[PDB]
Amino acid sequence: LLAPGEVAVAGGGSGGGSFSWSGWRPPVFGDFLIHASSFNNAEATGTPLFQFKQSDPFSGV
Amino acid sequence: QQVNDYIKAKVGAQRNGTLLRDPRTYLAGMTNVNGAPGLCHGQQATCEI
Amino acid sequence: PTIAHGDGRRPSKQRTFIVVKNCHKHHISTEMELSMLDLEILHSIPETP
Repeated sequence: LLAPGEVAVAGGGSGGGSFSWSGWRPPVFGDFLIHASSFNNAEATGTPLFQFKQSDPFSGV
Repeated sequence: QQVNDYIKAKVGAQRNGTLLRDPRTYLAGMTNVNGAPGLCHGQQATCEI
Repeated sequence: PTIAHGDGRRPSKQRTFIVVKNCHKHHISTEMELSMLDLEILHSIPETP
């Protein structure tokens, strides 16, 4: 888990192994703070999401 | 219009109008200088008629 | 259980009560940050003091 590169690799990084392992890039995530009534929980984990750019400054939600 | 401006002036409305939702929503930099400078008793309790 | 009365009242027969109880699922998490110099150095062999 404590790898020097960007992907975790076997052995604990003892050997460099694959320089770029099979060309695998880790995903990037995004956190959002939603008004719970604005988003129905029953949506399955597959739905593509769209963010409206609120036009008020320094908001947090 | 000038009936509306006459009422709002003599009634004391439109004050403290800078910040609306509770301040935990806003991240930082919210000055809110306009509403008040300091309180000697505590949270303003809203009475209603 | 019950009690036998000498009145003419209707008898509550042998009664059985069933009650179910369900679990509650709880979750917890935290996050850390590690600089890449530390992860990178941890592996390299030191040479000079």
